[PDB]
Amino acid sequence: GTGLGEVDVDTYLSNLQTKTTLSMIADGLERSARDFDAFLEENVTLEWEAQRKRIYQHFGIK
Amino acid sequence: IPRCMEAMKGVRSMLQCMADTLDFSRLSLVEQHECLASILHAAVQRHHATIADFQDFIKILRKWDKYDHFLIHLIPVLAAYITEFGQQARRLNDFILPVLGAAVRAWWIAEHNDEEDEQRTKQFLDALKEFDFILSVAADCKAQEWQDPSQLGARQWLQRKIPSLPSEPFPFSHFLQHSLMVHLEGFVDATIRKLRTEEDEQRQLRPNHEQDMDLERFLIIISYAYEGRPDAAMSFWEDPDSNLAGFLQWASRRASTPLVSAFCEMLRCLADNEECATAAHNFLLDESQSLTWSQIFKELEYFTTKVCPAEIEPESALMLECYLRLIAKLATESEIARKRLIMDEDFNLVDTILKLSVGVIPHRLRACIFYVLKALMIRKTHEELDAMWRWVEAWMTNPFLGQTPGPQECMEMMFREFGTGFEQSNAFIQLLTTLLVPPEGLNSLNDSVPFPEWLGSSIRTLGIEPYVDFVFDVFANRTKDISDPSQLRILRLSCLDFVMVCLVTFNEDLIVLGHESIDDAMAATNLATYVRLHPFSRVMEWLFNEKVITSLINTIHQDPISLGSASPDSPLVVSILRAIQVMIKALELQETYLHLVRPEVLRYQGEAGVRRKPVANAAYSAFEDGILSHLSLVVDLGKYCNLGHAELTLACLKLLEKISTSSRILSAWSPRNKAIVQLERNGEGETISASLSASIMATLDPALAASGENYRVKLAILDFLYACLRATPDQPTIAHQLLGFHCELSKLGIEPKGPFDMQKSLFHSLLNVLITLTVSEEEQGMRGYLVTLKYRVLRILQLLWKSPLSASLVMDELRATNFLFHMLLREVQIQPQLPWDGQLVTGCEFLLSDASLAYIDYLASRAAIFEYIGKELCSVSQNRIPSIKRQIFDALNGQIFVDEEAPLTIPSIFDFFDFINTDYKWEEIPSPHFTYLKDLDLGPCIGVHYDIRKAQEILALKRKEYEHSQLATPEFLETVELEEKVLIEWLTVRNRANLLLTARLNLLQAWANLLLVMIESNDFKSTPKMAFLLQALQAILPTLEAFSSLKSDEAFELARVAKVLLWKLEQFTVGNLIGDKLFQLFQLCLSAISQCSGTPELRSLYYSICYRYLTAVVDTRSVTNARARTLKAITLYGDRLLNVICDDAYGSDTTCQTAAMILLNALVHTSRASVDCPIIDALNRLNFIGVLVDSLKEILNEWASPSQQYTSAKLALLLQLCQTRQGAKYVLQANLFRALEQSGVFVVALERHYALLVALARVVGAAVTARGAHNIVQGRKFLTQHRGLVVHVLKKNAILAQQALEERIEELAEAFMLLITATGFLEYE
Repeated sequence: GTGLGEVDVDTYLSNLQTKTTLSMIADGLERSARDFDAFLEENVTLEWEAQRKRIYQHFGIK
Repeated sequence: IPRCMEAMKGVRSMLQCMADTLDFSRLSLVEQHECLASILHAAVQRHHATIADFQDFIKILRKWDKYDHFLIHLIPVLAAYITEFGQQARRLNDFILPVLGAAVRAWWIAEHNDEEDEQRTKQFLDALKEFDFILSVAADCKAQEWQDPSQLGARQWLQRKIPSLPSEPFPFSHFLQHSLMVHLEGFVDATIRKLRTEEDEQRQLRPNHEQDMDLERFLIIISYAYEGRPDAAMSFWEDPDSNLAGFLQWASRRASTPLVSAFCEMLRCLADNEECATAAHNFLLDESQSLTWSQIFKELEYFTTKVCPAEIEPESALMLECYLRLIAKLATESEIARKRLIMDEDFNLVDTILKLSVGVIPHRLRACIFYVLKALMIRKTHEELDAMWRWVEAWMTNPFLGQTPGPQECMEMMFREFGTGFEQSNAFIQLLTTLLVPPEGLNSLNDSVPFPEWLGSSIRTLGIEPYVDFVFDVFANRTKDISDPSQLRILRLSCLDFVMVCLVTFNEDLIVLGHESIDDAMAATNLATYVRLHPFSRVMEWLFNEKVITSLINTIHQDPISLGSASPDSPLVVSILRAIQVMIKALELQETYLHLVRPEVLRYQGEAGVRRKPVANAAYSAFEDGILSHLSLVVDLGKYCNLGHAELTLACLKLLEKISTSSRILSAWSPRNKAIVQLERNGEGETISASLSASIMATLDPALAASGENYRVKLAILDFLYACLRATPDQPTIAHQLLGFHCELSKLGIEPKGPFDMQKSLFHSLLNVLITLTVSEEEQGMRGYLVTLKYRVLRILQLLWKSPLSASLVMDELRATNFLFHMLLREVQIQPQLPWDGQLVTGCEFLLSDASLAYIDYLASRAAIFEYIGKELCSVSQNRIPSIKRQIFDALNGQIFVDEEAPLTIPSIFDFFDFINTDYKWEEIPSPHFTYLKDLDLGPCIGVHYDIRKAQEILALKRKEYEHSQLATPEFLETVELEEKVLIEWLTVRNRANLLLTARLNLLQAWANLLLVMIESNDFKSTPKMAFLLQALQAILPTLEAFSSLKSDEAFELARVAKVLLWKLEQFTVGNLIGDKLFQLFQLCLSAISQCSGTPELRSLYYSICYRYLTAVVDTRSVTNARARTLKAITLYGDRLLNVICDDAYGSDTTCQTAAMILLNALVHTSRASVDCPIIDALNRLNFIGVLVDSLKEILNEWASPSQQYTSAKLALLLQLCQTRQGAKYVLQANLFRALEQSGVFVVALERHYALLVALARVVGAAVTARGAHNIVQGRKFLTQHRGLVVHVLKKNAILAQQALEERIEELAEAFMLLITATGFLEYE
């Protein structure tokens, strides 16, 4: 208990529990974003990738 | 033989030249000489002694000059020579300080024996004229160092021309005393009509010149000889016609005052057993007249009238003293004698001796009367108790200046005269003590008041308080007048014994019961009557008086060398022991007294108006306040622990425990610190630490294990240390000092070169015994006492290294000593077949045997060990990366590489995980029938932890209560006894069951934390890591799946270790068994969630487990089969599981609802990956989507914050639902747009706000594009009603935080563009 970072075993493994929970939160967010990205990639790749952007490039002020 | 003579002569020459380390040398050499004399008379008793060695020995005696112990050592040798030899006999007869020679002549004449007989008589009387030596030897040889007050002066009134032996303390051997008394028995038998006639006629003719008083000396020789030996004294009572019975009939015919005194002393010594006492009692009954009880009581009456100048002659006073001593002996020894004497009016013992006591008589005669009364009341009945108390009342109240003296003045006179002298004081106080001993027995229910209640009503004498006040006034004020230390110690012993007999009979259970929740329940008339009349009320008051406290600590504080060198049974030790015991009992019953007794007494005395002198010190609000002033007490106790007296050591240790635990004393001593500096005054703090260390490393006796003096002292020391450390743990105390730590102001260090710094202190002694003890014996596995001992030591160490002050040092020293490796080495693993003191576990039925405690203790031991390991590993890992982690991990795997050739094998940590075998079913125990006493209350008794003492007292008093009513007493009683035993049996079982469960949970928490620290803090590679986690799963899973139904506390620990294990994630076999175990876990988690088990936190862990098992494991024929069986398992439970998860969402717990939201998201995702979804249909039926859309309202209020991530998961679930057709439909059906419009929702903070808008826009877009043209109108209205915002974003999109924000803007622009084109807002223009 003299090197920087030394903390009680209680704090050490409780911070572990919190770390695992936060990693779960981030993992779920990441995969959700990617799974969604894959959904619209399926829907858009089938046709009109550039036409869909151009039509509103024009409708509103470019 | 001659070599022995030479050795003895050498020893004597050495001891004589040395006198002209040293004391111990003199003692050892005199002991050697006594052993040599013992061996010499042992040989002479055998046929080896020759004819010449006899002459040589008699020649050495002829040459002997000084009366010394060495001479006494040779008396058995001479007696054996004379017995063997005494033609050879005649020659040796003729062959035979001067008094020695005379005694030798007399001995031979008695052992070997008309002209011859005349010569024998002539020379025998010549030797006698010149017994005094024989008597002086018999007395000096057997001389106990402590004087018995009951027989003072007895056998010590004859003129002794012999010179007193020197002052050297050479104590004779017990066996040598026995041998000499055997030889004197033979001499008496050999010797057994001219002496009596000569001496008595010489007395009458010339009484002024007393001379030739040898027959009395002979009787005292008989007394000393047959003393203590009733088996040998039976020769006087075995046969009536024998010569010994004839001698007794002859010596008792005539009554010459000195001869009668000697004869009564002889009887007192002979009648030493119940049979010998009954025989003597019968002799004096006579049912040529011998001395009978009639004559004795006649003379008692005669002298009684004489005293009331008119003062008894010294010889007559001695005669009376011998009479009363013989009375006391025959009364204590025999029941028949006491019963006959106490109330056979013809004798009228009590009345006559009381009258004699009133008159003017010596201190000793009055003391003898008191001792006779004590003997009459040693055993008694409540009827005899009342009778004796009535007679004492009449004798104290009534046995001139004005008209008359009152009765209370009479009692004050009686009390003031007594206590001035030592003998009167001791005898009277011991009589009082004996009277306050209930006839039933000291330790019993003790409902009654020890004395008759009416002792006070008459003449307003306040019951017994006068007698208690007298004893205390003697103990304090009038004991100052005593000078001889031995008498002072005996008197203080008697006083403290009186105080103890008072404080014992006070049953506090009755008082606490009556106060919390009367007439007939207890044998006493009323509860308040028992409270006030009992001496306890008064005794406690005294114990608060300063003089009493001073006298106590004066009794305790004595000379240490004289104390240690004294006998354990001598008053010097017993007095200190009783003083300590009085202090302990005061500290115990203080709480009862101050709150439940003192108020009642102060209220009754005000109501009744009566009053008495208040002796308690008004400044002392608590017993402690009186002893904390002078600190020297703690030093004395610690030093006395070193004297090797078991009882005294234990008492001192318990008193130290209570002195240090109390709030008052600790508050007064340490606001540097008094107790420590006091132990440091003359360097005592170290010598008692050393003594305690040697005490806790003393050997043990396997046969005497639980009841072992060394073992009990060990437990006492450990209990003292633990109790002192538990109270005030974060500050230095007595225990910390005694262990070896250097105590600075609120800081602990180690003084260099001291005991601790060199591994010699008490702490290292604890470690040594802890690592070297072999807990499990081979024959009977797991001996309980060693288990308990290990627990005591481990909990001491645990409290030590838990506190922050001690932590650092204790942990460092434990690491330096390889403590862990030794512990893991000697820790046996539990198995079902392992017998605990010869008893298998066999489920709940094992808790009742004391071995149960051992099991519990061992669990605690295990827990403590594991806790250290965890800390150690963690503390090793964080500060640096030494090579110790490798050793720790190897030892946890069953290998220690301290020895390089072969690493010893230990059960692996997972093999150690055997304490949980749920087959026992400890928790579920049956409840008894209780046909009788069906609803006997257990309120005073008290998770639920009963106090069996109060329960048992309830049972006892309820049995008495029921007995009094008299309803089926003779027959139905046996069933009541059975009921009582069944009840207390079940209570103990319930207490131990609850304690075992607590220990098991605590051990499991320790084990789970240990494994958790291992998992994170490790340096494994992948290949060993996978197999390591497989072992972990193999260990924890069978429990977590089978026990999920039982309880929750353990399930939480096992569930979270499983969670972290799964989250921190040849090769095929390992990975397959892992996936197999992971599927087992998934199924058990599903089964637990479907049954709404445990608290929301355990369900959050389950949800985290299930979420990752679906996100990573399942998500290629193997993958398809895994997904198929996973969906099968989910569908098996179906609606219930989804119902519980949806209920958990939007709930009280913060993380449970978040985990449930994320789990539902993963569920629907994995069900889609398998055009609709059944999980989404179920959610729609359970109204989860409805309430979810509703919660979308007021979303601005909710939105790193926990609520922020919960909303993030909530919106992610909404998005994943709106992806599909029917999902988006069910979402849209429940007025989604209205919900989000009512919400009014339309660098890092801006990034989070844009992320919320992105999530919402994505939900809207997915829902619109999913179903079709039924909601495109809603999308057009949403874009037109919130236009400009879309323009703002699309114009904007066309360092780290800035890149994140710009990406979020790009995503929001993409979302609005997607919604626009999918809805066709261009077509509307």
